Amino acid sequence: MTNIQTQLDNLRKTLRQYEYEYHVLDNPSVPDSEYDRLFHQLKALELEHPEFLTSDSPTQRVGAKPLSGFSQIRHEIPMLSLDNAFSDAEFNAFVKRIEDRLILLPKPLTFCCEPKLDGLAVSILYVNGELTQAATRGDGTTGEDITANIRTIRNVPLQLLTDNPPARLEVRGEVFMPHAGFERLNKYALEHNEKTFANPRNAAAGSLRQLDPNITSKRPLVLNAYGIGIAEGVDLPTTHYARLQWLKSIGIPVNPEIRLCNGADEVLGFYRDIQNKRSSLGYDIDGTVLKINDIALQNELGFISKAPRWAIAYKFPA
Amino acid sequence: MTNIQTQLDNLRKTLRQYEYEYHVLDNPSVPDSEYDRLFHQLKALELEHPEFLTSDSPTQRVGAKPLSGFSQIRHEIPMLSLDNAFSDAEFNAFVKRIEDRLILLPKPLTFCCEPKLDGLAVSILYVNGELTQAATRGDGTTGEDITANIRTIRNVPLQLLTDNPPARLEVRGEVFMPHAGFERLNKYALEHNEKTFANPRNAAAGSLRQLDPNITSKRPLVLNAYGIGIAEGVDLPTTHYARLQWLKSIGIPVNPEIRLCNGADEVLGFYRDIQNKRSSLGYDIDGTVLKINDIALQNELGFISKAPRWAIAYKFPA
Ligand SMILES: Cc1ccc(Cn2cc(C(N)=O)ccc2=O)c(C)c1
Ligand SMILES: Cc1ccc(Cn2cc(C(N)=O)ccc2=O)c(C)c1
Ligand SMILES: O=C(O)c1ccc2cccc(O)c2n1
Ligand SMILES: O=C(O)c1ccc2cccc(O)c2n1
Repeated sequence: MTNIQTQLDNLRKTLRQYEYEYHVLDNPSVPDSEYDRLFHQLKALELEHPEFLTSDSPTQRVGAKPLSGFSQIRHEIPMLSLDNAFSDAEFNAFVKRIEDRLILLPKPLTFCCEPKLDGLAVSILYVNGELTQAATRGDGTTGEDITANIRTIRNVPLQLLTDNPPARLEVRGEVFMPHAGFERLNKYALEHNEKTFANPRNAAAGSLRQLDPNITSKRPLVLNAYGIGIAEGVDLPTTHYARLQWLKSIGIPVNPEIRLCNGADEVLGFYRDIQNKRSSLGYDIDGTVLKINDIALQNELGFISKAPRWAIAYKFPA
Repeated sequence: MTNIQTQLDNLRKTLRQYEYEYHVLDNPSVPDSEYDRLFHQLKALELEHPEFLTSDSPTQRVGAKPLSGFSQIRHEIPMLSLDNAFSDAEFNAFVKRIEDRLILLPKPLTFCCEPKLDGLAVSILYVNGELTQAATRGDGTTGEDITANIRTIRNVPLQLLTDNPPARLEVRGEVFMPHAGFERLNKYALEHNEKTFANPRNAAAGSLRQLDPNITSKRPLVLNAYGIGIAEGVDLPTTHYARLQWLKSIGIPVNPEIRLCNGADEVLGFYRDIQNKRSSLGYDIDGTVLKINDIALQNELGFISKAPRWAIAYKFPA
């Protein structure tokens, strides 16, 4: 044991907890200045005692050397797309089809509802709580390794906040740029005679394809987690909402507008609520994502492979 | 000009036409014996004058040498899967969803309805009317080259029956084994102390994975064409039924139980009709395939990529 190793451990623990409170809870317990006091105290100590420098320390987000080219990653579990709807009648027809397709339709039929963000789909791997890899969705089967870029995102934890993390946990989410950050960036680009971005989605997409992590770090990107891929060494909750609440309780940023709605008319109320809140969110959204909440019902319903919307095979009963 | 070249041309033309009448029209104009008289007259002449032997002649279906291994083919256009339904209520919900998803719902809403065969999905390429390649569906993106096996199928034309064939035409269909053929095969297998097949689908699947075309030829396989992939140098009809009628008019076998039905209640009548005819078809079917008939409406509706059935993105209108 040494005093300096204990001082580093305590600084890192404290700093990870303040990041959680600021980014995930939106209720920091100390001012920004106090966080910064400790952050550069940790950075200086680590540089004066490099023997105790760790790769997942809060001061190690930015890789000092720009990359040459992104490697390709094949997803262990593929990243699927979502079916879409454009009207209440269409959504009602979607629910009516699930209602008769299910063996036993429960009363109520609960949905986990969230805003649909206008961002870049990513997959982030934590091995025994530590961030080791991150990838773009790409075509859903193969993507680009953007680990160094993802590590610069301030609300992305380099270490899960739990003493017993899963053996492996793959978090899926969307990287986006909030309005305030997007406006700030364009004022900086114009003030420094550089090109501007047409919209927040283009700015986020451009920031994630930078080969220099130092540029990505200056871009105000935010992750919002909406799913889980691989999950080894853990008993995931049996509802989709409980799984998102579990991600949040271990340090992962999740959207705070997520709700549970019983039946189509409540789900339609949420859609109109979110539609009315658009002017006040501070980030771009394209719609709402409505999912069956009960996990056993999702498994029972399953997936639809790449198929035309204009054909259907009405099979005979045995 | 030579007498023997004219005699070969006339024999081939005649034999291709009798094959069309026997296999596609199910109305042969001559007895089986007359067809055979000409078939082995052509075979003998070709062997006595090998200078005039053509690769697409009716006597050239079976490659004399067994293959070593099937090469892999990547489909230019991917082979999609079908969404499925299991009840009238579910089918009605599927139509109601298309009804509101369409910009302009016509009156009537016509469907091209067919039996769903229990067979092996294949893709067959004709280049300037001649059969050059055939492939298994495989995963929908890549399959196995089964050209030599497909060439042995009696109802598959080696040459399209048209003086102006498309530059390239890819026919999509299912290879199956009718009941009478399946029963015959198992009596032969049992009489020759060999293994039997559990059902016609397993027998068809086993026959198409034979590396020896000589074995496939002894297996009574039938093609039924249900679609078109590549179609260059042709103006395909603007309805799905007209496209199937066009395939049939150029020599391609198409199922004769295909009908047009206006609206869901007529489509449901077809399903019950086919369900009642099952006992009398002479081949296995699993259900019915119901497609929007108008091609512009199919294009408007489009496809659904690999997605969960339990989620939907209700997007906001602009
Ligand atoms: C100078 C400075 C320091 C920190 C921050 C924001 N912030 C604050 C905390 C905090 N309050 O616990 C935690 C993490 C974080 O990133 C800004 C914008 C500027
Ligand atoms: C001996 C023999 C010859 C032909 C056939 C069947 N068949 C008949 C014709 C025909 N009638 O024009 C055309 C093609 C064909 O394959 C069988 C089963 C047996
Ligand atoms: O497979 C999924 O659950 C899935 C796939 C794609 C998505 C895109 C946006 C939001 C989601 O919840 C998504 N969820
Ligand atoms: O993409 C298609 O049209 C398609 C795809 C797969 C099929 C399987 C059986 C019958 C069909 O008409 C099929 N059609």
